[PDB]
Amino acid sequence: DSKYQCVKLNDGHFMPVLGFGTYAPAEVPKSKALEAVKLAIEAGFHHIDSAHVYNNEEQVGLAIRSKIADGSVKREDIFYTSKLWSNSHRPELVRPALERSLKNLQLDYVDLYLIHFPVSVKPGEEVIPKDENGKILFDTVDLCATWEAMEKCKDAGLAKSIGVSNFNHRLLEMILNKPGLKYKPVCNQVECHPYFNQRKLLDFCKSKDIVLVAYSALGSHREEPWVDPNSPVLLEDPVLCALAKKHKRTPALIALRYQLQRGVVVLAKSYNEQRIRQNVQVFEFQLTSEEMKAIDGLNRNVRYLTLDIFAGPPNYPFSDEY
Ligand SMILES: NC(=O)C1=CN([C@@H]2O[C@H](COP(=O)(O)OP(=O)(O)OC[C@H]3O[C@@H](n4cnc5c(N)ncnc54)[C@H](OP(=O)(O)O)[C@@H]3O)[C@@H](O)[C@H]2O)C=CC1
Repeated sequence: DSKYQCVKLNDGHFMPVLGFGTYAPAEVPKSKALEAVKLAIEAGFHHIDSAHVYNNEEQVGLAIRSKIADGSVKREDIFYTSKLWSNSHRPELVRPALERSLKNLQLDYVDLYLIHFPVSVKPGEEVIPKDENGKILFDTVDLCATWEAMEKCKDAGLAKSIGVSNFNHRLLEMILNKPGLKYKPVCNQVECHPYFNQRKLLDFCKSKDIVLVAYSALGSHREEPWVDPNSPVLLEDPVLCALAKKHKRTPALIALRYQLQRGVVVLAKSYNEQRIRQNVQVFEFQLTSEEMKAIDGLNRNVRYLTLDIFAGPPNYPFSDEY
């Protein structure tokens, strides 16, 4: 249809509340990203989420360009998000990174550009640069300077809105309390699901009118060594399955709806045609206050993606309570 559910960002732009995630483990051919995004748009997704580090923007861009060129959708009805990887946190390297992504995508602008992760690494083509002894080559960069460069990208029209990802309370306050701040981040994309519902960070973001965008909302890709294979399987949870049976939906759908009813914009990744179409069903039903509370009770406070290889530097975001 021509209309769909969106929320107003603090900069006046609108973000579709259901986004399609495009990250897929290395073993998965990039060609799959192309097919998956086209199906997502066909199914009704109007929000597509990617990043330079996913190494799929050429494919994701083609999918978008294809669905626009054949009349399926208009550019203004696609909300595309990219992210600035950590090897380009230095002010002077921010715009070149966005322009590189745009060249790969063959798009004129991105609807949203995020600082992907708060820990910086040395400049260069390598996303995770290491010295001869395997040590990650960390870099010292003032994120407030990185943000000013992000703001300039917005003023240049290259990015409609700018936000962050994997930022904690301290880091957000740092950007928000920054002298001469021109644009607040429109969002903070972080891991969020029933086992880690981010209640505290969520309320903080709400008090500043920052949209919290949940990733790994279905339990994550569970790809090693990024995620502990011993971690509980979210969609297998008994309460979610009970609710699924009750509503005649699926555990995945219950988990996605949960986020939508607590004011959270949710992402959902899937390269399976049937599950892709299934996910848009999140707009076909609603959960009661009691069901919502039952899901709140599932919080385990255990994080799936710690990205500890980036632990050590002061900016590592997951040490603080939130
Ligand atoms: N900014 C950041 O730091 C990060 C952002 N992300 C973003 O979040 C997105 C989603 O995260 P992850 O990638 O963590 O994905 P999700 O947690 O959304 O999905 C996990 C798994 O759910 C399966 N699934 C999808 N739909 C259903 C369904 N209806 N029923 C049962 N299983 C289902 C998928 O399998 P299948 O494909 O076989 O259907 C997929 O492997 C990414 O693609 C990326 O865009 C991810 C990590 C970090």
